[PDB]
Amino acid sequence: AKLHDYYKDEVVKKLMTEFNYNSVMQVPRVEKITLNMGVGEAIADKKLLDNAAADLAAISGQKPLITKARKSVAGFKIRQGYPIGCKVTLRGERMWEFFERLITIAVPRIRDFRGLSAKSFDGRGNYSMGVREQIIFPEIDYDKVDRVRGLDITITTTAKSDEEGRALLAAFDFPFRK
Amino acid sequence: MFTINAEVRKEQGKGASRRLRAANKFPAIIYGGKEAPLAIELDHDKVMNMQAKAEFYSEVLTIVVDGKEIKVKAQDVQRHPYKPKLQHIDFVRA
Amino acid sequence: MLQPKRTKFRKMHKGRNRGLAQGTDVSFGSFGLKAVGRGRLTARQIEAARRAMTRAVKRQGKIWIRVFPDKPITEKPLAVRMGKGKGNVEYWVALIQPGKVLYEMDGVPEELAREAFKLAAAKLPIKTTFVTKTVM
Amino acid sequence: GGSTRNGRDSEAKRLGVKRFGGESVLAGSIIVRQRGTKFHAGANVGCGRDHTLFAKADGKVKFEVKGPKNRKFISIEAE
Amino acid sequence: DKKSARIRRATRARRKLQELGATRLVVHRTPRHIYAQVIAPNGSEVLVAASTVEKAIAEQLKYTGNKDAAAAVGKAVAERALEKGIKDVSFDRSGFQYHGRVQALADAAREAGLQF
RNA sequence: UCCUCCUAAAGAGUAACGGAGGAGCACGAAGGUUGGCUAAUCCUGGUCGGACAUCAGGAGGUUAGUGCAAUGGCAUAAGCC
RNA sequence: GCCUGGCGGCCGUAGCGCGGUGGUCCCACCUGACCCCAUGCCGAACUCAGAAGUGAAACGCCGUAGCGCCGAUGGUAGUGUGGGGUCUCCCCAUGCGAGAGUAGGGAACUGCCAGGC
Repeated sequence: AKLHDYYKDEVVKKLMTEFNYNSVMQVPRVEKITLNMGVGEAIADKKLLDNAAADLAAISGQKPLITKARKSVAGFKIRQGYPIGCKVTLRGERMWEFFERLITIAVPRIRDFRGLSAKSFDGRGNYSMGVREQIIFPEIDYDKVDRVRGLDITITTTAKSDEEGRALLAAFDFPFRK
Repeated sequence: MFTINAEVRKEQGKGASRRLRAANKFPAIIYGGKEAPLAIELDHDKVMNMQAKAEFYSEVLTIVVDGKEIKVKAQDVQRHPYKPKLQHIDFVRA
Repeated sequence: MLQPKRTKFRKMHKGRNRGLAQGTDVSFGSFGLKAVGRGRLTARQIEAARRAMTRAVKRQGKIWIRVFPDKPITEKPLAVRMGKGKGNVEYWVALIQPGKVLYEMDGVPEELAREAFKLAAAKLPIKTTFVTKTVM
Repeated sequence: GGSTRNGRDSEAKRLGVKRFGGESVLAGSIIVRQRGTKFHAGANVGCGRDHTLFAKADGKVKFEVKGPKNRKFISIEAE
Repeated sequence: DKKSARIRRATRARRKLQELGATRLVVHRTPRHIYAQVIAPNGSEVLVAASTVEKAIAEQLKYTGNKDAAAAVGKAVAERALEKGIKDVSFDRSGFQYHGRVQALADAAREAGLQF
């Protein structure tokens, strides 16, 4: 876990060190990233969705959930039981193993962050990546892939200010504004 | 620096208070100063004519009671619900 | 005039009041008017007395009410014949006590108490007295 | 607007007052709604249903005013 | 702090145990220490106690939070109560789950002579 | 005929077409019990989504929920699983 | 004496604001996760194994009489019984007496057990 080694050395080591500051138990942290994938509207096929969901779950500690709608009646041509996502939320070891291919080789499919002007306002450094499709994460059986499902992915820190997340997340090469 | 004479009240509570409010006198008190709370009776209209100047409520004044001279300062007041007249007043020892 | 808006209730007790309330003190203006009598005051009396006082100041400032009735009284003719429950609202009523302020002002005239409040007050069911803010 | 129907059944009011006990049954007062004003403590139980101050053991009531904030207790102790 | 579900669970026991009267086992644990104390039938005195801070059982340990030491507190509180002639004690787990070190304390205390 | 509150009095009773609302059932589950959990609302932010379908975070609340009258209960949940 | 933990008692003197303060001890973060155990998925929760890191968050104590909170004496509101009147109010006799504020109080007190100095 070569990235987790660096994350415990150089990352945020100098935070407040140009000020009257010595505290060791106050550094910002991450452990989890919020995840979701486009399941569509098909429920009676199953066999095409299940295959592509398993290819995403193969890099996560989770299995895809069935889910339900929050709003369905009088507005969307559905009722309460409608399956609306799958989660597959990424946490712990597989996050620092995902960050081991992120910015090192998982770069050539995502759209470069030009025109970005994004902010954070809750003291936890909440930021969404806006990548909109799954990035064909190149682990071992990814050459067969030329068709991709829609994706939603958003990170949050263990911190007191969004200014601490602004120091921590810069190690993953996210501009905040461009 | 006002100086007024007072008497120590012989009787207290609603019935004695309404007996003291007979247009000649009215009730007052002197308390604090590490000494006991003293219940006194003051002239209804001569003291009214003296309190017509803000020093009565803003500067130290003298009360003579039991032949003893006390230095006091103003603290609180009660007045009639539609008349300017005095119903009861508080002093603290200076 | 003088009506509350969108009330939860309209049927209320007439009953009796102690007529003492609390010692005179002003809130909205530097000058006011005290009732000096006791009893009840109607919305038509409050407006008839306001209509005289606004001319006693000619066109100066605004006179603020310190009595607002919020209680409706019903009236019904003996032509239905009767006993068929209370009728429609006829007047709105407020409580008055000798220390009660009726009106307050700050934008007062320069001839105050040679016109208005102490003099030129009219249409009132009792005689009133003029009052000040006071500093003691 | 007439009549009104109003109801006419029960009073659901206190009975068990001052220092009290119960020879074979201790029940206190049998009152509706009360579950959050005064609470049972010791051998006594309720808070169904039941509306009662029933006791599972032998002892007598003294009433308590002391407790956390708004709580006051209908304490029962043996002699 | 972070324990508003554990106090929700514990408050149920405080309430239901005061309707029951008699004794309580008052079991508690931290990642460093294990504690148990038998509250007497009055609900307000300690009759017997055991913990991994008492040097009669806690000095011969390699870690004061271990399950074999939670079982040693179970053994100790049981034999101390067995010397005082006590039974039918109500198991007060202080809002925790009945598993692991709390359940090993129960299994060891049951065998060592506590009822429960 | 049945149910509740106020007028109604620092016990109860207690009159006025005085002031105002409900019932003449329904749930085999919405019963039982053990285990886990608990709202509203606003703001921020992001694909497949036409204007709006995602839920994560903060701000914050026992100001959500319960077969229905009003009264009162209820998170120790009778609320959600 | 002092420091802490549990059950708590009392429950605002136990609150708020702002500052100070502890890691021998206990306490929390913390450091990991086979097995028993757990997940409409997951060591997230629940749960286990422990000491490399820290006194931050969390936990506990305390200065501070500024506000809350408690509130004497005097007076007020009201009121039990009695006599009258100028009558749903007033006057008198005789007792009770808030609510608010003041001065004063007050930044608690404590039962059982256990660890620590």
